[PDB]
Amino acid sequence: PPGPPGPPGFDGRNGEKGETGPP
Amino acid sequence: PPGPPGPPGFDGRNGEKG
Amino acid sequence: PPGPPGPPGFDGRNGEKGETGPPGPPG
Repeated sequence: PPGPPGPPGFDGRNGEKGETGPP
Repeated sequence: PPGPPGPPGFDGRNGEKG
Repeated sequence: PPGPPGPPGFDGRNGEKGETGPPGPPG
């Protein structure tokens, strides 16, 4: 019989800080 | 037979606005 | 017997870099 579903994937890394605004 | 694939992870959260 | 579990799910992609902030107030 078919087995059960595989383990869930991991979520991706959070994107990196937005860049500073200019003066 | 081996089961179906695990579900995909979610894409990462976006970066905070500057 | 009923089969073993499936393969690991794929991982999500990296998140996008955030928005550049706006320019500062005049001096």
